[PDB]
Amino acid sequence: YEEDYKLALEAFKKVFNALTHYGAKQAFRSRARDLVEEIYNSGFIPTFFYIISKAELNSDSLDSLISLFSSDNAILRGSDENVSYSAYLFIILYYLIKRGIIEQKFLIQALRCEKTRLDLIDKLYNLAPIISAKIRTYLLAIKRLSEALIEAR
Amino acid sequence: LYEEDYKLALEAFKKVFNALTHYGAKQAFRSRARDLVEEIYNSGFIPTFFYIISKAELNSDSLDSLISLFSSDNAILRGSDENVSYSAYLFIILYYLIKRGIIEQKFLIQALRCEKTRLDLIDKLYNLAPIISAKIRTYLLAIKRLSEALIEAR
Amino acid sequence: STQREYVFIPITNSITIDVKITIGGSDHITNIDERGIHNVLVITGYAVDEKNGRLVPTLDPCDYVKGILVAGTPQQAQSNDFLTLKLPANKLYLIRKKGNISDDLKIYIPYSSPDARNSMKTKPVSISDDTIVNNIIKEVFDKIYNITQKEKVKIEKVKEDIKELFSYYALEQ
Amino acid sequence: STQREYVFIPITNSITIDVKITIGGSDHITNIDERGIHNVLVITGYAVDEKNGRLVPTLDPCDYVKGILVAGTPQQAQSNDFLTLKLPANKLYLIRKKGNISDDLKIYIPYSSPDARNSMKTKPVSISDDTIVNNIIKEVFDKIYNITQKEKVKIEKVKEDIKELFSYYALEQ
Amino acid sequence: STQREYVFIPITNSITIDVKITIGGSDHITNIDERGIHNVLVITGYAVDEKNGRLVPTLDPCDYVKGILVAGTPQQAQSNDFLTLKLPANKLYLIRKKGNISDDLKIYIPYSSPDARNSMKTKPVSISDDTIVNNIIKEVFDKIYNITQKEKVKIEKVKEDIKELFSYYALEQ
Amino acid sequence: PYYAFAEPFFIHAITHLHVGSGSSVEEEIALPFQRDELGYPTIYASSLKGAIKSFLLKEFPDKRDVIYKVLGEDENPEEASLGTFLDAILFAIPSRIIEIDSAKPYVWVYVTTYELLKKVKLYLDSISQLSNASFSNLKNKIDTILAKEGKNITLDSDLKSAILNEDFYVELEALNNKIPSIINAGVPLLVLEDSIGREVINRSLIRVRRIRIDRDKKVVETGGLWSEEYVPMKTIFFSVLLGKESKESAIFASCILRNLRYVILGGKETIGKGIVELRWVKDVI
Amino acid sequence: PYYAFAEPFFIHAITHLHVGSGSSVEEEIALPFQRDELGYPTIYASSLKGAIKSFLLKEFPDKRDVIYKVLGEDENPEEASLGTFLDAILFAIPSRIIEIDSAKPYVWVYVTTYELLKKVKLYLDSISQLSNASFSNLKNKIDTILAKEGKNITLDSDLKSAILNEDFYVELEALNNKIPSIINAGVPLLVLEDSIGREVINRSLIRVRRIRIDRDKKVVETGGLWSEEYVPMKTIFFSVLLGKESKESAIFASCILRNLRYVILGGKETIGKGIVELRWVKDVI
Amino acid sequence: PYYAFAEPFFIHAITHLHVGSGSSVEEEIALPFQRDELGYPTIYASSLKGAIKSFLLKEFPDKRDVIYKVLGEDENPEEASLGTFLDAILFAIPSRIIEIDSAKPYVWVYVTTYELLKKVKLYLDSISQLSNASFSNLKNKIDTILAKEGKNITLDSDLKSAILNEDFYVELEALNNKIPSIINAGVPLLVLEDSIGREVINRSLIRVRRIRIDRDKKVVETGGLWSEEYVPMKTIFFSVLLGKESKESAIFASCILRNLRYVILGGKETIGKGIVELRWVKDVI
Repeated sequence: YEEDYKLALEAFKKVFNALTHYGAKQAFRSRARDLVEEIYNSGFIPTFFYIISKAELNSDSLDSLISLFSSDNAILRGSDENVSYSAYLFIILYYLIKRGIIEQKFLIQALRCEKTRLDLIDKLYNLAPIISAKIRTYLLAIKRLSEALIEAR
Repeated sequence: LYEEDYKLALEAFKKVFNALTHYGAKQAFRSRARDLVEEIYNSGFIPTFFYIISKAELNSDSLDSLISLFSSDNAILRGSDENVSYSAYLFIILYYLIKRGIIEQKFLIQALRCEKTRLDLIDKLYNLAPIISAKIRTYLLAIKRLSEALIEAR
Repeated sequence: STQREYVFIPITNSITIDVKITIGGSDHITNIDERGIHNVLVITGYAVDEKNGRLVPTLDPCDYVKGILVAGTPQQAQSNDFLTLKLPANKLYLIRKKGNISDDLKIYIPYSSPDARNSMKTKPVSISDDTIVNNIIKEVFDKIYNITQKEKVKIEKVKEDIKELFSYYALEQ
Repeated sequence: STQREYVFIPITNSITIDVKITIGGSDHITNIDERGIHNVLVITGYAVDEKNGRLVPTLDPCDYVKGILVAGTPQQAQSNDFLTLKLPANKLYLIRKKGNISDDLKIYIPYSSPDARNSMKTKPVSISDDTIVNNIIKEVFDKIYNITQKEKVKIEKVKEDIKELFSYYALEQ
Repeated sequence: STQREYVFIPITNSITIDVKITIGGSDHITNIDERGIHNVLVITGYAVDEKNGRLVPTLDPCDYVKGILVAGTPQQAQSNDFLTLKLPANKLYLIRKKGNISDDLKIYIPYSSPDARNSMKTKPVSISDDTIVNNIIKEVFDKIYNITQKEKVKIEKVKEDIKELFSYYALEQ
Repeated sequence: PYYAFAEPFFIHAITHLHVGSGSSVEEEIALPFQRDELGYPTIYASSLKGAIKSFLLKEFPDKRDVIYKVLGEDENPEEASLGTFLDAILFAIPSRIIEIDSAKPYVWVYVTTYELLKKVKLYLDSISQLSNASFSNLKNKIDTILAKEGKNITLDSDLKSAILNEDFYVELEALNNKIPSIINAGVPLLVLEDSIGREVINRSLIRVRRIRIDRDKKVVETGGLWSEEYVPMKTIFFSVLLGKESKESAIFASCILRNLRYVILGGKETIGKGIVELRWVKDVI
Repeated sequence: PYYAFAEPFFIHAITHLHVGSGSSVEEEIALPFQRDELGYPTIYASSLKGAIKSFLLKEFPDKRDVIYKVLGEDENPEEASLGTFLDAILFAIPSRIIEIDSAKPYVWVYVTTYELLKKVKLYLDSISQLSNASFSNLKNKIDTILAKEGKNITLDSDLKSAILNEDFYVELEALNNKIPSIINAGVPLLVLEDSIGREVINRSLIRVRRIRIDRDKKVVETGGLWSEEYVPMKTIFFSVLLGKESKESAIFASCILRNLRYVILGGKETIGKGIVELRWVKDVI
Repeated sequence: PYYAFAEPFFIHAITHLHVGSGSSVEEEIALPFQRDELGYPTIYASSLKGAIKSFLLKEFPDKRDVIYKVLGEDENPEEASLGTFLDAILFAIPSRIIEIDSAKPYVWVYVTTYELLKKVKLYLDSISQLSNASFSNLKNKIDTILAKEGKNITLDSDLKSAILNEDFYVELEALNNKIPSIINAGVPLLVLEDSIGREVINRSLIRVRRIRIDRDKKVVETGGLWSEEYVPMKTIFFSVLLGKESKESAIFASCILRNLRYVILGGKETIGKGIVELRWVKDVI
C-alpha cells in the first residue's frame, strides 16, 4: 500500500499553489521530468548539489520556503528557473520532513541560518544512500503529477 | 455478483468507440485496453492511474470532450492518438466509478471542470483505491476482450 | 507535575551552585547510554552571558545555546529573572530524540534583560582545552549524574561528547 | 515430592472438614481464571455416599464422582479407608484441562469399604438448589480457594458451572 | 588407523566397563557443541539384550539401536562376543549428521548370538524416568565427553536431546 | 429416550480437506466436495462415523469390542449402534481480507453466513434438553447473532469495512456487544448476508488442477487431467455425537473420547489432505 | 502411533522454481505459482509426491519395490500407499534489505511472518500426536517466537530497522539474543507481521515476461507473450513425510531418505527451475 | 547420476550486453536489464536457451535432430528436452579503479562479491551430486575464497587500497599469491563484502539515453526518447548446461559444445550488443 503517492499529492498541492506565473509551473514540470532520471543515474548527492546550486538560496527564497512548509498561502517568487529549482528543493525537503529522515526543527533552524546550511548538507551526505532508495517512488509520482496537471511550452 | 459489468462494459465501449474518430486512435486504445489492466493488477491501481493521467493530457478541450461524452454520445475525442487513447481509457475507468456509485457524478463532473478540484479528485481516488481495484477487474477484462474483438489488430 | 530545568553547557564554571535540586522527579530527558549524551535541547535565539552566564534574549536565528535537561526548580533565589514556561512536550529542539514525552512539560531558563547600553555583537565559542571538560565532568556531569563512575566505563565517550555537541554564542562583552 | 488429594463435590454439607492443609507446596492444577474451574477430576466406577459422602467402589462404568484434586492430605486421621495411590499425571481422567501436569503424582481418595449389606442400586445426582451450592462454595471454594472476590467477582457463573459440570452418582441407600 | 567403538545407549547399565581407549587417537565421530549431540550411529535389524546389553541380531528392519561412536577398543577382554568390521564410513547410518569421516573405520559393537530357544518378540523402548538419563550422563559422557560440565551449563540441552533422541528396541524376554 | 446424551464438537481442518462425493461432469471440477443442500461443504455422517471408526480401531486395538459396540459391527450386522454422528455442519470458513482503515490489521478472517448459523442453532437447541448439555453461552451468542440477521456483522468491533477474497467489498458493523470469541482463535469472525456469503465462501474453497505424468519422457498422459476442490485449512465444521444409555457407551465416552484430538478424514491421505482436530464443546465455550 | 516415522524437512530452492496451478480465467497471460489458503506460495503435496517419487524411481532402481510400497504403485495399484506428504508451507522467503546502520551490513535477509509460523506449529503439533515423534526443540523455538506476535522481530541479529525489497520500512526488535538459530545459515531472519509480510512476500516473487521468437526472422511470434511467477533461490518451505509401518517404510526411512539430498520439483525444468534440496529437520535441528 | 553430462561455463561479454527485463509503470528505465533475486544482473535461462538454440540450429544445420533432442522441439513437443540451462549468475563485473597502496597501476579491475560466490558454490555443490562429475578444482578455489568472508579481498594483486567506480574506497587484503586466478584474464579480481559490492556493481552498469529522429527532418519525434541499460563488455556470468542420459546427449556434449564459442545473447543486436563468448570450465580452469 503506497503512501508515497499520497505524500506526493500533498507536496504537489503545496507547490502548484505556491507558483503564481504559469511559466514557473511549466519550468517546475520540466525539472520534475528531468531530475528524477538524474537522481537515479548520478545519485542523490550530486543531484542535490545541482538543484541547490540552481535554486538561489538567499534568505528571501528560503523564507518563502520555510513559510511554505505551513502557509497554504505562501508564494514562491523569483524567476521561473529559480523558482522551479526551489520548488523541487521543497519537494525533496518536504519528503524528508515527513518520513522523519530530518528533524523538522533542524531543517527549519538550518534554512534560517547560513552557518547551518552546510550542516544540513553534511547530514544529507551521511544519509544519502538511504534517501536515494526511499525517495524514488515519491519522485516518480511527482513526475507523473507534473506531466499531468501542467502543460508544455 | 458482477454480471451488470458486462452491460456497463458494452455501453462504455460503444461510447469510447464512436468517440475516437480516426482508426489509429482506435488501435492505440486497443493497445491500451490490453496492457493497462495487466499493469493495474501487477503494479497497483494508483500507480497505473498516475501513469494514465500523465499520458492523457487533461486540458480544457479534452475534459469537455470527456464530460459531454458522459452525457451526449455525440462527442468526439481529438488530439494526438496516443493521448486520445489514454484519455479514452481514463474515461472507461471514470465511467465505471460513476455508473456504480463509487465517485458521485456531481463531484467528478465538478472536478473535471476546475483545477483546484482535480487534485481533490485524485486524492479521493487514492482513498478508495482498494475498492476500485477489487471491483473494476471484471469490467476492465470485459473491455479488453471487447477491444480485441471489435477493433482490428494493428 | 512533570517539570524540568534546563542547564546549558558553556565553557565557564559559573554553573557550580545555581540550583537547589538535583533529581527532582523521575527521568532526566538528557540521557547518557553508551552512545554519549542524548535528547540535548538546543535553544536558539539566545546567546550566553558568561559574565553571570545567562541566556540573553537575542533576535538572530544564528545565535543559540545548547545544554542538558534535568528536573526541579533551581536555588529558590529566582522567580524574578528566570524564564519558566510550559511546553507541550514536542516543541523542544532536542537532538537524537530518544523517546516520547507526556504531551506536556514545564521547564526553566536563565533569563536576562538585554541591558541595551552595549551592542550585543555575539561570537560563537566551542568547548576545547579539555581541562574544562574534566572539571565540568567532575563538577556538573557527576554531581547530577553519579550514574557515571558507577556503571558507565566509557566516560570518555560522554567526555568527548562535550567537545562535539556544544557550540554556543558569547556576547563578547 | 507431590502429594495431592481429591475432594468430592455433592450438595450435602459433609464436605466442609475433609483435609488438614490446602497449599503445602507451589504445585496446583485445579485453577480458576475468569472462566471457571480447570482440571476437574472425574473418578469412574466409584460412587458418592451422600449420607456422609465417600467413595464406594462399584463396578458400574455409568457411575462417577466429579471432584477436584489439590495438594494436601486427609485430616491427618486417615489412611485406613483412604485410597492413596500415585499415577503419572497422564493416566488421569480430567476435564477442562488448562495445562499439563508433571508426569507424576500421589493422590488421596476419600474411600470406604463397600459394606456388603446394601444392594448398591445407584442414583444419578446433580448439584442444584442454589442455596445449597452457595454455602458449599463458601465452606469449600471460598475457604480452600481464597482468590474469590479479588479476581472472581461474577461468582454467579462459578456457581453455574458447578451446577451442571459437577454431577455424580450416589447410593440413595 | 582410526578405530571406532560403538556405545549403545539403552536405559540399562550394561555400559559399565567396556571401553579401553578413552581417546587414544584423534577424536570421536560423535560430538557435542552448542547443538547437542552430533553424528549418532544407528544400527538397524538389531535389537538390544538389556540384560547384559549386547545387540542381538534379528532380521526385522524395524528394530534399531542408536548409540555413539567413541574412538576406543574393548577392554582387551573380547574378540568373541563383540562384532567388528571395516567398512567405508558412508555405508553408516548417521543422524544429526555434521561432517565427513575417515572414509574407513573398524567399528566394534557389543554383539550376542540370538539364542534360538525362545522366539524373540522385540518391543520399542524410549528413555524416560529422567534419573535414568541423569545417571547415564555421568556413566558415559562424564568419562568420554568431560567437555560436558566443562563447557555446556545447558546440560539440560544435552539431556533433553538425549531423551527425545535415543530410542531403541529391546528383546523383551 | 433412547438418545441419552450428546457431545457437540467442532472440526478444525489442520491440512486441507477433501471429503469427496460423486464424480461427474456438470460443475466443471471433476471431483467436488460434499455439498449439503445449500451448496455449502459438509461432511456426511456416514463419512464421519466410518473415518473415526477406522481411526479408533487402528489406535486402540483392544477396545475393538467397545468400538464395535458403540459404533456398530461389520461381521455381525444384527445389533444396531449406540452412537451416531450428525452431518458435520460448516461453521466458519477462513477468508482472506484487506483492511480498510481498521484498527487491528488482519490478513484473514473467519466467515459465516446466516443459514450456517441457523443450522448450528438447530443442532444445539435440539440437543439442549438432555440435562447434560448446557453450554448456554454458546447458543446465547448464536442467538444474539441471529437477531441481527440481514447485515454483514463482525464479532470484532474494529473492522467496519473489508475486502474478502480480493473480490468482495463488504461494509461491516459491530454486534453492539462484545460477544466473546466463540472460536478461540485470535481472529475475528464475520457473519455475512446469505447472498454475498455464498459468493465469498465458494471463492474461499481451493480448486486444483492435477495431472498424471509419464515417468519416462515427463509428458502428461492422455486423459490424465482433472480437478478437485479442497476445503482450506483452519476450516471449522460442527457436529454432535449422539449416544444411547448403555455402559459400553459410557466407557467409550470416558476413555475413547478423552484422547481423540486428531483424526484422518476424507480421501487423498497420501497427498496430505484429511488431518483434522476435534474440539469437544464441553471445555472450550 | 498412527505413523511409524514422521520426517519433517525443509525445501531450500537452489534455483528459482515454478510450481504450477495453471492460468486462471482472469490472468490468462500469467502462469502463477501455487497459492496457499491465505495467498502465500506453497507446494501442493501432490506435486511434492509426484516429483520426489519420479526422482526416487530412477536414483534407486533396485529399490523400485520399497518405493512402490511406500509411495504407491502406479501400474495396477491393489492397495493404498504407506507414505504421505503434507503440503509445503512457505517458511522463509528472502528479501533485499537496506540496513540503515548496524553490524556489518546485509544485502538480503530471510523474511517470515507469524501466520506461517502458526501453520508450521499446527503441523508439528499434529504429527507429534499421530506419531511417536517429539520435535520439542523446534516447537520450543517456534513458541518462543510466537509469543511476540504483535510486532516485527529479528532473530540472531538486531538491525533495529531496515528497508525490505526497497519499498517497506520496518522497525524491528531483537527477540532475546539468547535464542539459537532455526535454519543454521548466517543471514538473519525477520518475523514480520502479517499485513506487512504479505506485501514483502509478494515483492519477493519473480514475475517474468517471456516471449517466443520466430527463428527465421527474430521477431516475436503472434501470441507468444506471457508472464510467469517464480520463487527466488534460497527460499525455504517446510513439509512432512509420514509413513505407516510396513518394513518397507523402515527401509525407506533408513535407506532412501538418508540418501535424498537434491531433487527437482515443479516445471520449467529445461530453463533451470526446480532444483531443490531437502533438509530433514531431524538433523538440521 | 541424474544427469549424463554437466558442463559449467562462463559467459564473457565481448560487446555490451542487453537482455531485457520488461517495462513497468514504476520502473525509471524504459529498458532495464534482467535482475537477480537480490539485485545483481543475471541472464534468465530462458534467454540462454533460446539464444544458444537458435545459434546452434542455424550453425549446425546437419545436426538438427541432436539439437531438437537435447533442446526440445519447436513444432510438436511429444516429450520433454534432455538439456537444461541454469540461470547465469553474474560472476564478475569490471569496474574502474584508482590505485592507492599499490605498485602496478591498473585502469580497471574485476569485481565480485561473496553472495555471487555463494550462489556459484550452490550451483556447483548441487550439480556435483546430481551427476557423475565433480568440480573439485573450482570448488576448492571458491571455498578457499569464501573462507575470507566479510573482508574485501584481492586475489592476485597487492593493491591494499583502491577507489572503485570513482566513489567507493576499499582496503583489500591479498588472499594468496599462489591461488591460480579463476578468471583467465591478467587483470586482478576483487571479492568485496556485499554492502559495498552492490553499489559498485550498480555503478558499473551502463545507462544510455537514445532518441528517435523523424525521417523527414532532422528533429526528434514526439515521445522518441528513452534510456537503456547494458552490462559492460568484459562481464562474466557463470552458468551450467545439464543433460539427461541419451545418445543425442553424447553427441551434443561431444561435438556441439566443442564447436560452440561465440553466441549472440539478448537484444539490441543491430546496435552491436550481445556478442558473447562461452568458456567451458572443463578447460578454462
